[PDB]
Amino acid sequence: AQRLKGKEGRFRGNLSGKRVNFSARTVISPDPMISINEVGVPVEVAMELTVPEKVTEFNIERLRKMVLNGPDKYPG
Amino acid sequence: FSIFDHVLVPEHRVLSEEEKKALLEKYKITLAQLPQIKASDPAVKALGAKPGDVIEIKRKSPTAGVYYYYRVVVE
Amino acid sequence: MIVPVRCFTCGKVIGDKYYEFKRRVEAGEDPEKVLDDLGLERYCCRRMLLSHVELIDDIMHYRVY
Amino acid sequence: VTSPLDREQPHFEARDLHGTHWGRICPTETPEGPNCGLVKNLALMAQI
Amino acid sequence: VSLSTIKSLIEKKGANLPENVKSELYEKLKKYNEKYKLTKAEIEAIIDDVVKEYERALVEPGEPVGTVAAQSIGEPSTQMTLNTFHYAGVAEINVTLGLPRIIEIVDARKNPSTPMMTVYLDEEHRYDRAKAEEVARRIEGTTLENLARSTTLDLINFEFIVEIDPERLERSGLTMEKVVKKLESSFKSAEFEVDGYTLIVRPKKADKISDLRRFAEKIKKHRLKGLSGVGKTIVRKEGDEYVIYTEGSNFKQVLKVPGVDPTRTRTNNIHEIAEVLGIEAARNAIIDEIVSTMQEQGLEVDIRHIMLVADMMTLDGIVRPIGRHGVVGEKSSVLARAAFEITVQHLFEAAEKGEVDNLNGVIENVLIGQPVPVGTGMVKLTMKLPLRPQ
Amino acid sequence: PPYNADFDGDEMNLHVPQTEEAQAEARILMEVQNHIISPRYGGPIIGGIQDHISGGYLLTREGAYFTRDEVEQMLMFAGVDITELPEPDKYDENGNPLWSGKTIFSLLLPEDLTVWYRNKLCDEPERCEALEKLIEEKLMPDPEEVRKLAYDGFVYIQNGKLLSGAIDKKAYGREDGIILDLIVREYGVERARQFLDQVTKLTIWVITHKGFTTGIDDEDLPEEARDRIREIIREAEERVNKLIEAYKRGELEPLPGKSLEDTLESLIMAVLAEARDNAGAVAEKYLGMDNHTVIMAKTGARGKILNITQMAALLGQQSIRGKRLYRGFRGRVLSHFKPGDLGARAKGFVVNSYKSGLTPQEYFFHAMGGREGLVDTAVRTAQSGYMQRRLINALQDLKVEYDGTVRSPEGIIVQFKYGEDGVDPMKSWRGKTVDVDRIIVRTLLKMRG
Amino acid sequence: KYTRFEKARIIGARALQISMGAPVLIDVPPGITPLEAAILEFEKGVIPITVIRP
Amino acid sequence: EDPKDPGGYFIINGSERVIVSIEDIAPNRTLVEKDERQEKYIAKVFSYRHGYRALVAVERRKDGILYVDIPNVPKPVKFVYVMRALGLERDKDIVEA
Amino acid sequence: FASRHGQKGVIGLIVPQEDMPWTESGIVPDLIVNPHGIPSRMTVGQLIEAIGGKVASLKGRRVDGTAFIGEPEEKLRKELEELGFKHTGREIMYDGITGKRLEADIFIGVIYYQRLHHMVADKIHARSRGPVQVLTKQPTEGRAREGGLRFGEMERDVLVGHGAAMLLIERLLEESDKTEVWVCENCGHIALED
Amino acid sequence: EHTHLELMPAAILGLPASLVPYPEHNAAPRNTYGAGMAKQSLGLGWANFRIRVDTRGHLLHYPQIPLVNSRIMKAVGYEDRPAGQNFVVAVLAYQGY
RNA sequence: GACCAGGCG
Ligand SMILES: [Mg+2]
Ligand SMILES: [Zn+2]
Ligand SMILES: [Zn+2]
Repeated sequence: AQRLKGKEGRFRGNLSGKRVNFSARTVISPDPMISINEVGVPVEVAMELTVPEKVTEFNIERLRKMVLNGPDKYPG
Repeated sequence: FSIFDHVLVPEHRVLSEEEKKALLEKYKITLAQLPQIKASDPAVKALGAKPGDVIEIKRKSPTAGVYYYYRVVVE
Repeated sequence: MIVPVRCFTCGKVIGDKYYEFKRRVEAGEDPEKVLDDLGLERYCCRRMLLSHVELIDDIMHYRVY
Repeated sequence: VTSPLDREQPHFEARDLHGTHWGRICPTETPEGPNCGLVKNLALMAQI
Repeated sequence: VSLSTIKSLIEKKGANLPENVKSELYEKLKKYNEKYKLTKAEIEAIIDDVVKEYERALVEPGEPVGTVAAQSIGEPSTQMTLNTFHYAGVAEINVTLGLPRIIEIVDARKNPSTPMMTVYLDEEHRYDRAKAEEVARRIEGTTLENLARSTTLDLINFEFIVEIDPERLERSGLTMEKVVKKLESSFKSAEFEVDGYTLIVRPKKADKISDLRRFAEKIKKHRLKGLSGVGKTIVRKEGDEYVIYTEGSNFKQVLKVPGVDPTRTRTNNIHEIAEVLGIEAARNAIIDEIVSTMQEQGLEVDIRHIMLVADMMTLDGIVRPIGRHGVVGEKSSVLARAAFEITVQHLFEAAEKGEVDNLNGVIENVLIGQPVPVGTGMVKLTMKLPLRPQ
Repeated sequence: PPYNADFDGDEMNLHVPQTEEAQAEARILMEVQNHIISPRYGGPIIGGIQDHISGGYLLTREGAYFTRDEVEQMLMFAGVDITELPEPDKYDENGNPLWSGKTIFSLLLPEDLTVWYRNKLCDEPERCEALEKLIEEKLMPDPEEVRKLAYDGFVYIQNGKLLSGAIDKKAYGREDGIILDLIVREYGVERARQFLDQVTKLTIWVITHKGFTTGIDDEDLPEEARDRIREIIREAEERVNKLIEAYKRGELEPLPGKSLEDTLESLIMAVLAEARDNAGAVAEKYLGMDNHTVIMAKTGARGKILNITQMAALLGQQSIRGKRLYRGFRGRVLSHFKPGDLGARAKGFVVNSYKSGLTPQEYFFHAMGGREGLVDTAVRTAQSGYMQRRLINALQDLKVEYDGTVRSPEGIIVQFKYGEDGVDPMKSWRGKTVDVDRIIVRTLLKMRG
Repeated sequence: KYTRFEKARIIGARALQISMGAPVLIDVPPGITPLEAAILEFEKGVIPITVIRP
Repeated sequence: EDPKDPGGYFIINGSERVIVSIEDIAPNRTLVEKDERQEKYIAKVFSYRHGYRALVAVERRKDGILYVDIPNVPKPVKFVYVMRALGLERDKDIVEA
Repeated sequence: FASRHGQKGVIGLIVPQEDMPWTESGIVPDLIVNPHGIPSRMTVGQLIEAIGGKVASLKGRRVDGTAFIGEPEEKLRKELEELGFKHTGREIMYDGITGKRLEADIFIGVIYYQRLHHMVADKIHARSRGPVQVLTKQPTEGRAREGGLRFGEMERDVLVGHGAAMLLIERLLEESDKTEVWVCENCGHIALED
Repeated sequence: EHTHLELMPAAILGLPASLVPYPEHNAAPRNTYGAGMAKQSLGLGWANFRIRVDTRGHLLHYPQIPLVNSRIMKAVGYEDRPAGQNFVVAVLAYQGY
């Protein structure tokens, strides 16, 4: 009975909300030199989170260039 | 005095059968979809309507001058 | 811990004139006259000597090898 | 100095300052969250 | 250009507009034409622009409009302020305000903590002070302790003595002897201690040995000279018209008092309004109460968000709360109710009843993981296959 | 503002969508520039804040003038695409050309804009009436006539040229902005974003190099003001002992609401509040517009007049839950007062300013008054969140169908037309279904010119 | 005429289709991510998908 | 050790523990009050003996009869009944006491 | 960074020395604070402390500020006037880039400041894939064990209010536990695979 | 009429709340924030930090004595273990940052 | 993994 009720039960604790995979957290600082629809991202976080992409005929060159840089240079 | 004189009460009216059929067909609904009103309500008591009929309400509102709301009488 | 070598704001070297100031102010002299004699004009440098604590001498008793 | 009351409830009467606190409880040092008022610190002249 | 031309042009080019817009346009066009001369082309272009602006301002189908209204109501409440002056002036009636009032209204409290009424006056007695005062005397219920100057117990003799300020007893409509006259027909046989200023309360139980105050308080709490429930009355002037504020609510009996205007009298109790004037008055009362309470705190919320809540609360013809024993308890989906509160009771009840969940909601589909029907998950699209690069 | 964030230790989360459908949904539905208008009240939520208003006032005030290098540098810094400077407005000594602030600001507005209103800086209303009359009589006045009758209290833009007025919170501030509201509803989101970026950067440059600061001498009143404040406080305190003694000797008709004591308390509180307001009036009067704090407060950038009158005059009466301080010893709040005292200063009144310091009793009273804000902010949020939870769990499933009706999941019709006219509050004109007079005026101006 | 929900759904569907092998109906500068290609196709008005409305 | 260390804490399993002070109520005083849900004039005391805390209350109500509440006794036995349990049965003794 | 008068903040930008303004007496600021933060908080004690600190540094002796017995403000202002500066505490500065003096005198002094232990090097965190809970096969909790952030219920309500259903599907299911189950169509129970 | 004389009104404040110079010129919430925040600053905690074994620790390289201070801090020994430095602060609005 | 205590917005 206790597993199904409360703020840590199976309903309000896991089903309604759950922990996700691709996320980051840090402090914020002002920057008025960027447009309102942009955000600054540290290079440490940008090298950890990844965006899957499918190689096609219009982006094969850039993808092949990126793969050569490996996981330690920034574009990679 | 009739309750329709009060500023908080908009005038009611009972729909005929053909108007009821036309309204029911226009929105493609059955008679269980409309909002309900009790048969012992003072307004329907003044109207003297039996269960099963549909009442048309003319409401004066700030956004729109006149707007029509429909309810079904249930005991 | 120990007296800083250079004033933070302007970089002037003041690290070698703390002991003389302390001795002459403990000898009963006027601190303002002593600071003027030492050559510290801008108060950004006087702030360095006027508000320092020698905390090095009471932490050498603990040795870590 | 801590109070044995429960934190979640409002306790409007208990969290308020008192006239008798003068010289016995610091009037400004207190936590900021729900613990406000229920946790306090002794003054400097206080003697148990 | 004649006004009839403007009326005809409005009635044939913007026939799809709402009535309020259709009247405001005519009023403004007359006002602007009476000081600058206008040609017909400008009128046609203005009507076209108004029609286009109304057309582009409609609601996109599939919009999640309930969540937006709920958030737009909830979020401003976190910045609510409170004053609570508690002024002894009768002009300023002590009434609860702010977030507690919003909680009371939304939760549909059976009886508010500070019931009160606004009583208007008819064409007569409207612009006078003394007539308003005597009408308020008619409304206000008066007990023995109200007019009493002071009292004194006689436990040694097992009796009670009451002394009354004449300025209230003589102006209270009823007089000293009329109290005993009514008590001869009501309650039990009194002691008939009629001595004007001095009244002696010695009920039959208050014999020489015991049982004093068994009925003395009951005699002192006798209901006379006014309606029940009302315990206070206040006279005010708002502009050119006098109005009356009271404590407590007796709407049904209050509507019967002579000289009271019934077309504008109202109360702050929702259930009483629903029982007296029907559900359609309760909806408007809820809307007005919420709007006034939110406005008095300085915040600004659009009406269309309050209208949806008011309509949803009164869907079954009776006002019901928003919560565990209200609207949320009427949802057909078992999981939607179970995830909210008292999960085990709902689950066992559904297991007993053999209930069926159709997964037509939003929360249940989120729990399963299949797409929700709210927004983008509503549209459906088709493709013609034999396509080639042009 | 929409995030309600402040740079004092705050943290934020970042999420990255992975599938192309999610990326498309985020790109089309969740863009920042698509949420300039708030759905709660149909007004701008994203706009200028703090320095973005003070810099604008410094730029567009009366008498502001700039040299060539400053104008070129600010225009390049803002990002405006310009390749030729306009005609100079006035010549300094040695024939140095000078440009006014309004001319520089006009380069950001679209070419066909036209609007007029009154801002917060209106002090004398007898001078805006002439401008309104001139506009009313002739719908397109001669620019020279308008420039001759300019005033900071009346904003007026004609064909993209700022002819009168000064920037304020009503220009492009949150929940009050007018120019931004017009731009977002007549040119598109992209133009609004470009205008916002350019105006913010230009105002930041203006405030950075002209200099803006506040000091301790900003609350220095002359001697006569202090004397008047002292006399006001003296008479206010004197006319309370008479009420106290009157209550002490009967001779006082109680208000019908409660007993005599409550009426006495209400009268005392009313007298004290009126005293504080009267004392603040002279402090407002004797501080000119030249002071930077007054500039920063009267333009809505930060603070309000209450802070000024608390810093430069008496703090005033403190209270808890709407009533005077009564907790403490039997008959007295503190041990330093005689028992059974109802005087003004013996129950919470503070006759000192933050600048002049507080006596220990006033300090204790101030702390007692200040605890209430902390406890209220600690307590209110729980029930506020509970109510929001109930509301969001009750009204979640209501959609809008293709017929315009709102239907519950089972199929019951709740409303036969959303709202009562089918108008989205986010797309409404400040609640109104449509703003008729604005359309009429803009069409007449477009054709009659 | 499209409601923004329909526009987002169409763009997402086309972007998903392109990244799986479907040929592009317009020329695109190299290095462009498939979502940008779908956006360009949509604003050029050559998208073949249509929506059925009750 | 640092000479500035004031002391006054324990060392448990290599960790430093400190005991805070609890702000309890008076240990044997009698406190009176009044609630609005009734006309009860409740006076409650806490009694301490060998670490055992007992709560005892005596109050009146609308009946006018004094009642007593005792731990492990659910029913509020009347005042004269509990007085006569301790002796002094004669009616003069109660009033004299 | 935070003073002792209740003013707190974080470092926004680090500036080279030659870009900072300098007073005409030869002083370069060590810190810059926005004037918009003073009037709302009404911390006059910070200005008092700045004036007192500058006076103390000039005079070569510390200043007593013990509550209700400390040195009064007017005495400090008069002493500052005697020492050669201006009683208002203002000075004249030159712009560090253009090279010409600003139009307004600038308040400047010496203020005690403290560095809190909430450093950014202990708050940065990012996760792509990692260990999961045994019972529910969801990402772990905590920075110390490579956990993931929590997508609470009001975040789901916000996503619903925007109307992005596919975003909800991706965030709540695809990036969390997901599995395939064999279901018996005739009776409704979960089938078994050998 | 008086029966007692106060010793020192400045001593009614607690230990951390006494660090704020001129505490009677500020708003109460700001004084509360400062008093609470004074318990988190970095500085030379204890002289034997090298030998001492702790899970976490901090150390400031060049601590300094405040120029404006209360006389209580000298008596209570705060000057021998300070935390914080003196900055040259200019109140000026910079370019947005 | 669950509890306890203390902090941050
Ligand atoms: Mg913050
Ligand atoms: Zn230096
Ligand atoms: Zn099976």
